[PDB]
Amino acid sequence: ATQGVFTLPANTRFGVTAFANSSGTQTVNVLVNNETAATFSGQSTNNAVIGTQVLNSGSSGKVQVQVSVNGRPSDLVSAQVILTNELNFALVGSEDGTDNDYNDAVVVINWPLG
Ligand SMILES: [Ca+2]
Ligand SMILES: [Ca+2]
Repeated sequence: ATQGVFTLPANTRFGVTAFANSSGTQTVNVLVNNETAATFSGQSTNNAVIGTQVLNSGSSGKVQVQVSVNGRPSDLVSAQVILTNELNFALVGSEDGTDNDYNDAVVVINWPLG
């Protein structure tokens, strides 16, 4: 199934934050309505934040996270979670190799803000 694609209420601000846990250098792209809106890169074996930014959902609400390592697309897993019917997390893990820890780049989207 498709992973890394989330529908947010339209014209709503949201945060996105990426962490790295791999020997390979991670690159994360964020597409809002199929247009590249943020990109992070870095390397960490220690969960370092390689990027963070507030974005807007736009008219579509379609947010999609992508991850690649030196050009090779990582395999994604994702889910959305809602707490107390109000607080939203969209979560993404990714695997760039063979050990299937799926934490190579870890991305977290959250909303509402403010
Ligand atoms: Ca891995
Ligand atoms: Ca890892």
